[PDB]
Amino acid sequence: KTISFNFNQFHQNEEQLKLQRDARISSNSVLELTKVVNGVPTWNSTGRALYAKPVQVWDSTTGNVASFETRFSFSIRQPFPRPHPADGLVFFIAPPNTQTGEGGGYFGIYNPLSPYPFVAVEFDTFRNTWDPQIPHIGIDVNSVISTKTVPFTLDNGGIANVVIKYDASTKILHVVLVFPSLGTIYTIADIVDLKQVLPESVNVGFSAATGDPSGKQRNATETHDILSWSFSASLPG
Amino acid sequence: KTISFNFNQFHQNEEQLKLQRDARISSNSVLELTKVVNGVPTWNSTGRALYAKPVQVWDSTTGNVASFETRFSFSIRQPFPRPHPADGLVFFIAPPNTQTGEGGGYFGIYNPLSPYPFVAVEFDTFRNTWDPQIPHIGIDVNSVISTKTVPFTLDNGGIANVVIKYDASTKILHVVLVFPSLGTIYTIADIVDLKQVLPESVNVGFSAATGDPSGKQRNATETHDILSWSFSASLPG
Ligand SMILES: *[C@@H]1O[C@H](CO)[C@@H](O[C@@H]2O[C@H](CO)[C@@H](O)[C@H](O)[C@H]2NC(C)=O)[C@H](O[C@@H]2O[C@@H](C)[C@@H](O)[C@@H](O)[C@@H]2O)[C@H]1NC(C)=O
Ligand SMILES: *[C@@H]1O[C@H](CO)[C@@H](O[C@@H]2O[C@H](CO)[C@@H](O)[C@H](O)[C@H]2NC(C)=O)[C@H](O[C@@H]2O[C@@H](C)[C@@H](O)[C@@H](O)[C@@H]2O)[C@H]1NC(C)=O
Ligand SMILES: *[C@@H]1O[C@H](CO)[C@@H](O)[C@H](O[C@@H]2O[C@@H](C)[C@@H](O)[C@@H](O)[C@@H]2O)[C@H]1NC(C)=O
Ligand SMILES: *[C@@H]1O[C@H](CO)[C@@H](O)[C@H](O[C@@H]2O[C@@H](C)[C@@H](O)[C@@H](O)[C@@H]2O)[C@H]1NC(C)=O
Ligand SMILES: OC[C@H]1O[C@H](OC[C@H]2O[C@@H](O)[C@H](O)[C@@H](O)[C@@H]2O)[C@H](O)[C@@H](O)[C@H]1O
Ligand SMILES: OC[C@H]1O[C@H](OC[C@H]2O[C@@H](O)[C@H](O)[C@@H](O)[C@@H]2O)[C@H](O)[C@@H](O)[C@H]1O
Ligand SMILES: [Ca+2]
Ligand SMILES: [Ca+2]
Ligand SMILES: [Mn+2]
Ligand SMILES: [Mn+2]
Repeated sequence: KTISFNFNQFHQNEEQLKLQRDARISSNSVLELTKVVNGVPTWNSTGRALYAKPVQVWDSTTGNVASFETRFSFSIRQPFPRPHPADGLVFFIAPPNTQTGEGGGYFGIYNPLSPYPFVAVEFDTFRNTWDPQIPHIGIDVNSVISTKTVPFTLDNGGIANVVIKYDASTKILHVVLVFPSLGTIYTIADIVDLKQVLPESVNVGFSAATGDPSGKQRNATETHDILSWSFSASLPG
Repeated sequence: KTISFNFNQFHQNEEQLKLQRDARISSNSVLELTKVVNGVPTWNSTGRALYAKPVQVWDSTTGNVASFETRFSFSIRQPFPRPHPADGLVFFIAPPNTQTGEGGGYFGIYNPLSPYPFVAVEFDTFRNTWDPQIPHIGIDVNSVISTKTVPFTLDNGGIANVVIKYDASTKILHVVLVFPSLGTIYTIADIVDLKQVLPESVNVGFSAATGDPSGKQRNATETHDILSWSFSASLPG
């Protein structure tokens, strides 16, 4: 029961996507998760983008869980080096029809006053009390406190290619981050049992957030643009 | 406990390498695993390169197994498209002081008359009776019949960047293959328990092989050059 799709660019007001909060599609077709005005990224911003149709990751009847592969390119430009950019972006899987969560270090996927389960791969740029040095790739399950973490050096404003893959048979979720201009490769993997954390049908998308006002630092910001995206899932049941 | 090494290029008569059979270091500093004469790759060739000192992947005392990361660049040039190039190169871990094994589809690591255990990541270019379509990346444990396999399109004579990583905690062995000139990314991962297949101390290196004479095809050949190599392992024990 293979479901797939592929965006090589985002057309003005896509009918296939659900934009939430600050998330919007620029004129030259890039998906801007967080707010940016007159070419400058703003603080206190939060946006999500979900694929309109829900996907089935597992079937209670057969018991089978799906295997999927997703690839996307993103770009994070950090105009203000000091004191520290924030907060990063995540690719995530959550239950259908959920609301944007807390911003800042929560990327907009975690909501303390009404937590919903989720699996996410984060590209963290700000170091919270629970974070290892940044920037880092992290694998998150129901929490923003990563199970596994790996550090990476960002290519400011450059392009990044990400490949996230999940094998239902081995339950291995491996992610690859490549910065073509620098020729650097970062890899990370962990075991995650989707069947054990998520409902049969879920939503897949991105979420990002800039510096929280409580930090009292307007320079705590950056862009979180998604250039293209393809997803593919195969449920044998 | 940490051991590591890096090779930005290879020197003629490198003291920390162990060249075996056809393996030799070219003047312009590349490591040629298989024979190549007058700029042309020969058939019936087999060569290996091992890191001189042995590495400890696990400690029987504490029971701890090591985590390691290795990165290398290689290049495979296929001068003769038809009838078929052969056979490929592999990165491998084996017991200390082993002799080159059978050539051809065995890459020089498997010896039917005296099989020794080994873990290897293969870059297979010839399709044997036990192979899926080629070329393909495969994860091998004690056998040349891969546990997991993924197909990839080679960049003839181009450069390839490989990243192999192993987490002792999850027992996940993930490999990434990137062809910078084409911008393609191939990923594969599987669970391997080193402690269960290998001795406490091992040797790490490369091995490659060109077409076997029994195939009666001199065009069954290609180059197997390693351009650079870095290795790092950690044993909390
Ligand atoms: C917020 O980012 C601004 C641009 O990155 C910083 O301003 C720049 O600061 C440089 C030295 O830090 C200075 O040479 C530049 O001329 C100046 N450029 C701009 C766009 O004003 C700013 O730095 C601090 O605050 C500003 C207002 C100045 O007073 C600087 O001297 C300060 O270092 C950054 N502010 C923060 C939150 O640190
Ligand atoms: C082994 O590789 C050789 C070099 O690529 C092949 O020769 C080339 O074959 C082409 C077609 O296969 C032909 O257009 C080229 O002119 C030729 N190049 C030269 C001068 O060597 C060789 O091909 C065999 O020999 C040629 C003359 C034809 O009879 C082909 O049909 C033959 O396959 C390759 N031999 C094998 C075993 O495939
Ligand atoms: C962060 O964004 C929210 C939503 O756009 C704004 O309401 C915040 O503005 C501040 O709070 C509101 C209620 C209002 O009092 C306004 O004047 C405040 O500036 C904004 N936070 C900040 C501090 O910019
Ligand atoms: C393949 O290479 C090995 C070692 O490099 C040779 O020993 C093989 O055999 C030798 O060459 C053949 C032609 C024959 O003369 C034999 O007596 C030699 O031992 C070689 N095989 C081939 C076909 O080249
Ligand atoms: O300013 C950006 C930052 O603000 C929030 O947290 C501020 C943070 O400041 C640090 O210096 C302190 O150590 C820490 O305790 C405070 O929480 C926000 O949580 C963070 O994600 C980011 O927006
Ligand atoms: O030609 C190079 C090739 O030689 C051996 O395999 C030959 C192969 O020929 C096929 O036609 C048959 O179907 C198969 O049974 C034979 O094995 C060698 O084993 C292989 O790795 C490669 O070098
Ligand atoms: Ca953070
Ligand atoms: Ca083969
Ligand atoms: Mn984090
Ligand atoms: Mn194979």
